[PDB]
Amino acid sequence: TPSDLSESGSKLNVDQFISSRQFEVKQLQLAMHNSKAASSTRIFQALPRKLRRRTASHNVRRIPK
Amino acid sequence: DRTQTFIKDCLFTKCLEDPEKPFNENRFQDTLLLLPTD
Amino acid sequence: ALPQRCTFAFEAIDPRHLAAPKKLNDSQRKTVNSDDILSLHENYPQDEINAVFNELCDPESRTQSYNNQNTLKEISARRYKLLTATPNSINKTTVPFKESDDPSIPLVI
Amino acid sequence: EMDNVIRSLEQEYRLILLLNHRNKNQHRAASWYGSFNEMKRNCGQIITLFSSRRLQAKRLKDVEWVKLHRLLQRALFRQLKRWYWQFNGVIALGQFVTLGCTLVTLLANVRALYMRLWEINETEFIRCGCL
Amino acid sequence: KRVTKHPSLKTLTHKQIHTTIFVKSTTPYVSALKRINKFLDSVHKQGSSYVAVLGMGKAVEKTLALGCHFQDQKNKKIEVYTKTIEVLDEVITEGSDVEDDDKETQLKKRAVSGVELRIYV
Amino acid sequence: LAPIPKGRVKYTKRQKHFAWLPTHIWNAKRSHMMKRWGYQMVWAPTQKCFKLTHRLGGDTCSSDGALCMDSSYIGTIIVKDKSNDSEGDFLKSIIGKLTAERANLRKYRE
Amino acid sequence: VRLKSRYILFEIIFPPTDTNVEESVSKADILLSHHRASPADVSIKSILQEIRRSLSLNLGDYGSAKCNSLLQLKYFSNKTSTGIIRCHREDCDLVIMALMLMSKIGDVDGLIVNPVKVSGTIKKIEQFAMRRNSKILNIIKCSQS
RNA sequence: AGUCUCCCACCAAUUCGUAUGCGGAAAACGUAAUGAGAUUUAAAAAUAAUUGUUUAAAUCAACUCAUUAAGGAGGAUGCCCUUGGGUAUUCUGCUUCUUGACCUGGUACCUCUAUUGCAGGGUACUGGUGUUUUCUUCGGUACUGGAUUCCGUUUGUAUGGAAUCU
Repeated sequence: TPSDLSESGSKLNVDQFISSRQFEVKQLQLAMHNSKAASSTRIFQALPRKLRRRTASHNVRRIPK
Repeated sequence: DRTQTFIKDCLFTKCLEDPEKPFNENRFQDTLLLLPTD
Repeated sequence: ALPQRCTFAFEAIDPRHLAAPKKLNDSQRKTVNSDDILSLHENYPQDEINAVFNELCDPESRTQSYNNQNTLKEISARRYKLLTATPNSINKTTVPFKESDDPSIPLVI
Repeated sequence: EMDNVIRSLEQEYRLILLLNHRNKNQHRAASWYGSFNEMKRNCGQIITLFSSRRLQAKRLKDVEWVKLHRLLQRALFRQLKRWYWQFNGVIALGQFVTLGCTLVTLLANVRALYMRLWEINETEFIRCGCL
Repeated sequence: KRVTKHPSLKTLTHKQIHTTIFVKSTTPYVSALKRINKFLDSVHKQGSSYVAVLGMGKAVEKTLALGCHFQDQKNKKIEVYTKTIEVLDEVITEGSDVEDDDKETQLKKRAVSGVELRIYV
Repeated sequence: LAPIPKGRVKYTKRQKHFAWLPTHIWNAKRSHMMKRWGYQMVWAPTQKCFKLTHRLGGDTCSSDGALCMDSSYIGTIIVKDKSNDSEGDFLKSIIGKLTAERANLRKYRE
Repeated sequence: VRLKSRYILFEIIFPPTDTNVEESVSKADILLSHHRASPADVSIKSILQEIRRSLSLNLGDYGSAKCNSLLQLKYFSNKTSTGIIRCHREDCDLVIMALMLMSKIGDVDGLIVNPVKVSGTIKKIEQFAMRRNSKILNIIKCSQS
């Protein structure tokens, strides 16, 4: 399994997560792009600043006193 | 651990414009924690 | 390009009734000439538009419009139960209109 | 045959739920997060369908095929491409890539089991009442 | 007699409007050149082939001037087409001191000749 | 004069002077708010849209989009004649007195 | 508070200094006879050394010391004779005057250094270079007729 | 500028359904009246962010914490004023009403699985702290770029179904 247990919690390893699933990623990329899969350029465009958002905190919230 | 690194390099050369930067500026985390913050 | 007189009023379905904003039929886009705009000034359904206006002015029909205002949970349950319909050949994500258990909403444009 | 695909799918659903519970507060306002939520809900629906098929002790239900074919045509053909495009755009942005790659791989893996069960029970679909 | 003229029906889908310059009678020459160059550069990323240049009435002369400029200056293929444009005119019909703006209206069609000018890359 | 409606006691207690549009929370989370004339309207969205409104809503041709304005603050009166089962000979004079006789014409009536 | 840089674009033009051969008078003919080519003995450290020598000989000691702190040749190739030199915004005029006062190479004689575009960014410099290269092809295509 | 916080999709509600000093969509946000406090304290020092000094420690000024729910009516007191009216404080007291902490068991009625005992869901009522020790995110729905083509339709819905490429 690509994930492991620890004393703290349950952690995920990216390495095996993508290494075990390589042929599936290849099939997905060939299903999305058929003629540009053999090429190597920049296909995906940058996110527009209008759609860009900001990151919040990891805590829940703070109650009033 | 050469092959999966090369594959994700080929993966970044599609989205990003300079694929070799996230590894040098240490932007590809090998581990990501999944636990409610205490 | 349109003339001054252009007022279209009717009774529309609830906006939450729709799942996605599906676009209307676009196949007669090329065959749009001035004859249609010329005939628009002649052809005009005064009766139905006046009925909708009188329904919006009168406070009894305006209150009856709030007869059965379904909740988001009810609309989600209807969308979930339409997943199993009698025609088992086409996927429908919307929900049909009912002549009894549905509110008629009047619009003015 | 179905047991392996169902086990793999629900096992990856575990990771879907875990990563969602982890990254909720960080990116509540995002488009890739919304696509992730929709995909998680669809996967939960399909998995609970297959579980209802399983604990019945024998694999037969008629509404099950209908609603599974309903969800199959939604998950495979339409929702897939926008999901992939957003998942690759959020990683091309450069802000958060280490989980974007995992998201892409997770979509790639959840698509394969879907098409696998599709091609497995297409014969059942053409057998029962349609196609 | 008082009579006003509205513009002509324009039905553009999403991209026929983008790669198309409508040359007015008051549009300057250099601004037209600049916008035509911008359109020519942005076409193949919009996904088209040519740039439409539409003008009718008084602007036809300078539209043909813009065309023959890029014809030999940049050596780019040009295509000229002669079309008819129907315009609706709102006139007052005879049939109290009232403003002439608020009066009975009648629509009348009028046909005019126009030139469409496509420029290749 | 019709009073404030009954929404949420918490939010209804906040205003107490200036009424709220049915999209108050939405716009307040999107645009800036202000209170001028017994009401609370929007001023301008957070993102700058000087050149955006020009190319979208203006008289330009290159308009691929739409702009939505919350015009619920505009108050309206519906006036009807109950004195008779006939034409509005009373509303004729009422409108001719209120507005110029531009309004009281054959065009806007027919 | 912020390091302000400014790049200078320069070109090497060879005038047809030959009185025994008559020349054709037009646009593209003189453009081709002025943009013929650069000699083989052309490099980045050979042009930087020459411009440093010229700057030290014309301005002086402090005049060369103040400009030689951030004086580098970023991009240059001998195929078209277009180079981009980096310098500061304070000594940019001094670098332009040094480019103007460039007499000759140690082995190659009879050449002119022409500064074309100067700006504080490399993207606009590349854009202007592409625009100039596109403009050059127009007169060529017109004269080939 | 700054390792600070928050908005930038909704949710008659497992979704902070929060009428709680005032304003505010929120804010680890502004300000108002009173009382007290100094490692002997609720908490700052000489065993989340920020700042070179980094609140106070005769009085003032500054920081922290602890109370004061919105509107209408009656009485008393103080001021201009002495028919009367206006403002401020204090006591009695009414109006402001969406059959909702969560969860377990029993009873009563209806529907599906195509006879029943039984199996699951919903609603109305009663009883109880019931191992709600994961005291930090765990609910539902939503294809938001553009182009074109095929098919059915006054027997029913006046519009719906699906396909290719970027």
